[PDB]
Amino acid sequence: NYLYRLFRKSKLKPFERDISTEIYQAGNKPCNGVAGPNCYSPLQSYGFR
Amino acid sequence: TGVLTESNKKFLPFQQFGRDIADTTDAVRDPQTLEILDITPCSFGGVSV
Amino acid sequence: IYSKHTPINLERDLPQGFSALEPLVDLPIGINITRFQTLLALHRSYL
Ligand SMILES: *[C@@H]1O[C@H](CO)[C@@H](O)[C@H](O)[C@H]1NC(C)=O
Ligand SMILES: *[C@@H]1O[C@H](CO)[C@@H](O)[C@H](O)[C@H]1NC(C)=O
Repeated sequence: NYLYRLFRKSKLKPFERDISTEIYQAGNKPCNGVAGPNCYSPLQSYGFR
Repeated sequence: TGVLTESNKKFLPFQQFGRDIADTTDAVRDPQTLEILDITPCSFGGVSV
Repeated sequence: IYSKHTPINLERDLPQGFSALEPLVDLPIGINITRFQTLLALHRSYL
């Protein structure tokens, strides 16, 4: 249930919250909001056991 | 440590603390009673024997 | 938010001189603000 932002274009500022669930472009190719090669979701969950 | 006296300084409503020419506080505005107390250092001087 | 009200004659709306803006309302929001827009009032016509 606990997720972190693995990927973002720039570092955040102090006391700023980012909740935008938009795709990140990790490569030269645009991703157009759809996952695929070199296009990953920014939010990943922790494996707490 | 100082003497608290009545003041004739027209503080603005937002303003609380005070200061002087050399950025040394000359007065304080008390929260409990909204009055301005001028702060003056206690009497002192040099002793020559 | 800082504000000031200054009566002006029939001249350039932004006048000369100094009118310092008193700290009016310091809102504890903590949100991201990058764009803004002004709100106007309109009266219904009834015609
Ligand atoms: C207590 O402090 C408030 C301001 O923080 C003031 O408005 C109020 O009059 C005070 N009450 C008494 C009983 O002094
Ligand atoms: C506020 O949002 C814009 C776009 O929605 C973003 O680019 C900007 O970095 C945000 N502000 C902060 C301080 O992160």
